[PDB]
Amino acid sequence: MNTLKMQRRIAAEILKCGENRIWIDPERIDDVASAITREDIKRLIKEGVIKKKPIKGQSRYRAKIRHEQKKKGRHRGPGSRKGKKTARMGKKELWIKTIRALRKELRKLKAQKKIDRKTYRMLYIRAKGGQFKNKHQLYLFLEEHGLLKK
Amino acid sequence: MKPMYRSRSWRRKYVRTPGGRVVIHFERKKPKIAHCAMCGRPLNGIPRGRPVEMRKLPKTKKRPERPMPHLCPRCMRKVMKEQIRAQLS
Amino acid sequence: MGKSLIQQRRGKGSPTFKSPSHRFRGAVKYIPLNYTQEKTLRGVVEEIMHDPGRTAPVARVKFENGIEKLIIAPEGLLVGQEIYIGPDAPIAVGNTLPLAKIPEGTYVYNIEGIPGDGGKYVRAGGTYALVVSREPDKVIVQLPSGELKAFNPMCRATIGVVAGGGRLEKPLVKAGKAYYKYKARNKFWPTPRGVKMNAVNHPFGGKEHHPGKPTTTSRRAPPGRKVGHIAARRTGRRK
Amino acid sequence: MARNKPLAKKLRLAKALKQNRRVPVWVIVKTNRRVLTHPKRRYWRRTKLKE
Amino acid sequence: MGSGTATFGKRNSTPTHIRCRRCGRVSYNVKKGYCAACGFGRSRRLRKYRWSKKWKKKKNAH
RNA sequence: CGAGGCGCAGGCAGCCGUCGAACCGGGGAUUCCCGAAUGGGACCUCCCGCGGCUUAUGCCGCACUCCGGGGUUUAUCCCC
RNA sequence: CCGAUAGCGAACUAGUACCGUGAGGGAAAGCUGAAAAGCACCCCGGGAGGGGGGUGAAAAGAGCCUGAAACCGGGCGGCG
RNA sequence: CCCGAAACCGGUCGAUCUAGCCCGGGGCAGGGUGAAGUCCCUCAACCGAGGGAUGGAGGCCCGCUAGGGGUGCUGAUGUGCAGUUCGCUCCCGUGACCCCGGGCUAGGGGUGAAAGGCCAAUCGAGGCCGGAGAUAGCUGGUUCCCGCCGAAUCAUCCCG
RNA sequence: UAAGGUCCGGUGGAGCCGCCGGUAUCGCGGAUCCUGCCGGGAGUAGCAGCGUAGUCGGGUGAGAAUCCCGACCGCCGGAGGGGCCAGGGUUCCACGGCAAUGGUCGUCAGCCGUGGGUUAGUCGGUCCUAACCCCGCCCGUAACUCGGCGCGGGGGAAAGGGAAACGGGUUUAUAUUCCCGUACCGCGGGGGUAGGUGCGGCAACGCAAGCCCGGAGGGUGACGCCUCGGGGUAGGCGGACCGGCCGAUGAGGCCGGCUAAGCGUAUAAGCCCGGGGAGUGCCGUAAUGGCGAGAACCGGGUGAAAGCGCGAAUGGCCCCCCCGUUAGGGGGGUUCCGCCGAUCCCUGGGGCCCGUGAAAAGCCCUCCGGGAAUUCCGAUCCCCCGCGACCGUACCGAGAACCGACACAGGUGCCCCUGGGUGAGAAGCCUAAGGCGUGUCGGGGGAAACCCGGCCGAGGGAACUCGGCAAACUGGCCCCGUAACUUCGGGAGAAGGGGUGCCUGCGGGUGCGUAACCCGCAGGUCGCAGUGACUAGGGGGGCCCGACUGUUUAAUAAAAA
RNA sequence: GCAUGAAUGGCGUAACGAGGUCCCCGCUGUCCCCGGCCGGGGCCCGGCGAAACCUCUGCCUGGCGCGCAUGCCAGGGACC
RNA sequence: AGGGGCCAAGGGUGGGGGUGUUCACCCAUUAAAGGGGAACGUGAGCUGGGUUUAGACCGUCGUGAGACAGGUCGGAUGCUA
Repeated sequence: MNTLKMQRRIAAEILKCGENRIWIDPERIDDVASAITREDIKRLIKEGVIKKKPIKGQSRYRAKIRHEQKKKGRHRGPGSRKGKKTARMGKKELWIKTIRALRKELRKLKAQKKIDRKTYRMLYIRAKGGQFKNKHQLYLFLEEHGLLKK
Repeated sequence: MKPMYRSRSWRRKYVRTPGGRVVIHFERKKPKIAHCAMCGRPLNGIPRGRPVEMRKLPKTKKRPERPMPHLCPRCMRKVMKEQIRAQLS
Repeated sequence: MGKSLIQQRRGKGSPTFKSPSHRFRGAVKYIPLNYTQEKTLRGVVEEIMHDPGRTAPVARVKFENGIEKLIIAPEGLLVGQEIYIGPDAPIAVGNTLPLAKIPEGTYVYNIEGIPGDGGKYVRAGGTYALVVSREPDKVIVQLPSGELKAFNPMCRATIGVVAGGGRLEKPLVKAGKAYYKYKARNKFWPTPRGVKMNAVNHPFGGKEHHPGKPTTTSRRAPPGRKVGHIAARRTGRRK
Repeated sequence: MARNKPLAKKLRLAKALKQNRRVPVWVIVKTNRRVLTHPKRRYWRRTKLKE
Repeated sequence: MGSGTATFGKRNSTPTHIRCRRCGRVSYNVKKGYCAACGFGRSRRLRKYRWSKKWKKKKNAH
């Protein structure tokens, strides 16, 4: 008899919510028992006898404070670190990063006229060959040379 | 769908219903580059499309105007030089 | 007594001992229905592929009567080389002509043994036959083994050498890489020894490492007992 | 899918299902105690089949 | 194979044997295309033998 | 044979039968699909090349392999 | 000749239930009474269970003719 | 008299288990090391020397990723949860790797990284049926009563 | 004597003796006999061991620890959740029950009884062909329901190849299928016009295709391995705005804010094209490297995903304020801005090789064109009329629907592998969506001995034992440093020593402008301990064997074999 | 060398191993010598409910005996 | 301090190192570190190293299969009274 097991599944599909979220009023068990249809469930939804729990969300406060602190250089001493050095930052990947600016830098300078077709070749080629630390170093080393400085 | 394994004809885009159901759809594989074949180069003015799609699409895509749309203009650049030498003698 | 042996299985044509024929590539044909005399025939190297089961590279050739067939590739071939077949083919590398028409003392491969059967001789990587002497009666050719066989002068052959030399110069490296090669070919492996095989499994050798009866076997010995050094004339490396 | 019955196999399955009834009470009266037990009763789980 | 029989037995799952077009017994092996009982697929004839099998059901039927 | 029946199977209900049932004999109608299964394959289903005919759906007849005889571009291909 | 632990695999729901991938393998299961009158009516009981009354006769009351032994309760005699 | 086993043989039936072979697919967190190959700087006439980068190989390492295996505990169980299991620990974990579906090979045959292992709770030659009520000098059993007489367990011969 | 005969009482309610002559599937205590029935064992063991789950009110009913509702307390987090293949076969769904079934009760259920449900032009089957198979024919065999070749045909993947569709709504049960909306395949008409069977642009090239039966040819269909980089966006999170909620103080947090397939219009790194013309030879990529068979460098063209609009004010979320036993409803307002970080998916290079990595159906083009053409023709352009032969769809898909006889701790494929916190992580723990409390027997004894899992042990530090077996210890990460030996590759993470937390304030890198992260530095300071948990190698040396990796007695031997 | 020896491979060997054996350092309930704790059983109750196996049974010691006895024989213990 | 003998089992008669070892060998202690029986006590108690399974190697033997109380690594320990 008195099902109600299906009526929950059915209510679940109409409400488009989880079974576990369904709230049936305790005073009105008899009224939900007499609910056979979805249309009945829908009536009972309007009358507020069948409801939905709210979906939670995990708080990110604790994340946020850490994230700001790690953005600021904190919580990252030698005592928080778990992976090996490259692990945090991929040695190929950083370099892949490193060289592109040294090249952008020279490229920017190629359009600006500051460096002749004649310096750039040595520099661009020097950048593939890893002389530069990078942005600050490239600027310094050419500045020493004289042609950048001009 | 009925294919589960991520087989070749299977491959997937995420699809949203607004229902917020979010269901997987199969996608048709992405186009391999038709060749000249007389010398291996991907052909300008030759489409890419899926081999089914070419049936219900247009023919303009499927060729360039010059003879032998299948081969590249430079390879044809050989072939006419030969054809005349052939009519001449 | 014991089961059929490792070799006896082979002969059945059962599938562990059946060559794949569906990953493997064409055979050589020269075709004699357009004959050698009254030639008509040149062709163009359409592509070059590796043939898995020959362990050598092979050529697809597009003939000018409209037939497509493979010819075993010579060294120093280009794609778009012209290969000719006939006697009125030029005398150069990759060109195919009868033995009589080929000079004496030139290197040659892909020699016929019955005229017009398409090549049944010298079709391996980097090895070559030498035409030592020629007489209108018979032309004697010196084989890869050092050994001289007399062939009809109206056999076909191709001038040059086979490609894919150095083949055994490079080693096979490991048991893995080797496993990989044998799948590409057909050759029952991993192959163990009879010596620690049980008395049922194999004619020689017992439970532990030592041979039963002598390894050296008759030339009238039975099937299934003809294992070891087969009809050995000598053995060893000493007086 | 489905799987993935063949049309006929469904006809056969349907038959076995039919065999898996319980007789009716009236036959039983007509018999006046009686053939009972219905002997075929096949349980989905309990038994197999044929296919 | 030997013991650990529970651990082993996930095949049978696949079927290779049915109600036969010809006889109706449980042996038309889908893979071979042969009925073990009747011999359909294999032979124009019904399987019957001196031992028998086929005969035994028939006599039993009489 | 002939005055009750409606298989095994005693129920409930209703029915049929002298223009003679049930039953027995002889003859005839219908006799799915698979099967030697014959057009082809199949896990008892499915597809298909002709020709007849009704306006169409519907419906009727056909094509595996011998022998016997034909037809003809004598395709050895098709028809009785 | 045997007579239902027997005789046919099978007195019946048998070549069934069931087993086995398959080839194949394969049981058990008979008895009311004169008539079903197959349990109305009445009392009780949650009660589809069960008890009293109701049949010529219910150790004839529903696998119901008879109704053993092992064995189980109670009671009688004896011992304890 | 009855029963009793390991066989042998003949015809059949299995590769939905499992072994290898083939087709066509799929799976495998993360991390390390760092080859060839390529580049540059400084120092040297050259010979080279020092430094750094880039690239990224492996029947490779670490790994309780999934997955595969199964070393020790001789632990737990041992009429089980289980006719081969459990936990910790342990090996492998881009591979001579694992896996799915199709398909091939059958009983003195196959198959075997070969242990006489495996070929469907059955393998130093599978199972089913028949021969078959095999035959055994060998074990077990062989059932009503009564009356009368009442043993030998030795000899010769014998693949005994 | 006896084997056995005979009489009485009770029971039973139709067949039965004696004598004489016959005959036998003719007499039972044993056969680890065979079959059938039954007791003790016992009211015992099991109903425990694996990551140990329930509990209070209340509803229902004869009966409630295990049925339902709420609250409260937990586990699970690639699975005890979601979608599915095989396989099962009505287990699905409703109503009525509990004799049986469910490792216990049962009012529940997968049981029993009775009814009902799987709807397809656009999903897949079906088609193709693979490895391979069969048939006829040829032939063999004494012969076949046997046998291999050669011909000819036919069959072979419900995860290969392949024509076309999604969203929303509805049902007790079904749905991409029924409905609504939007979209569209195939074939077959019709009506127009490009089309004197295409016009127009030097060119790199423009679309409103190219009359036509036929066969031919040619591309694409079409396939091994692994990096790296380029794009897509599912989507995780901060800020701001709009409501709902929770709420010491009225803050902070939680939550809803969505956009489909189909179209139209745009893709762009590869790849061609003009101009130009390689000066110590220049230039690029993350990288190898390109170039005088066309550089550097300028304009073009050209072929994946992607954006917008249509689709779509809708629809779907989310609230508000009124109608009420009830039914059926009504009117409202929000339905948003960025910037930022990611699996996969698609696209170039590149590295590899004693695996050099199936076909065809179909498209697209081209050659020829049997014929019909100027009263013409044709319909790739539009728009529009008609139609859809056949099978399948339920549910489960699992620590109760599979298989193992069992609802068996077993073990069988995929997909969700990118939820949040963590941290190298598809790891652990915790936690979200989602699921469950039927990995189905409860309660009691503070529960003693004993047994399993596990925790802790002074002093001593293997004295135990065949043996340090078991167990312990080390432990993440960073820095320092690193021997013997050596096939120079390695040994090596040797070894040993140091450090590691929080806070406060800085600097560097990448970028854009203060985002998203990451790497360092200094000061202040607490604890016994900063990998405080979880995660997490003990090390060193000699010798024997076998080179290694792998394999092995599937199930007492993993080894030296 | 009771009874080694060179492809029925000899010797030697870096690297490698869930391989055999030995030593050292740390460490440690393996041990001297065990305790306490914790959770699941044990144990009781309620409901549920099997198996192995079954001539019988209150002995112990000696003697005897198929020479390795509860049952014979002699003592002793002996309430269920 | 011994040697040798009598009475006497009440009590005591150990710990380690090698070996699978009962025995025995050794070390340092000790009063002394006695011997033998109980299914060569003790597996419905443990342990399972050794003996005598099925894997493997060496030596010897043997034509060979194959063998060894020769040497050697590995090789399960059931039950609810």
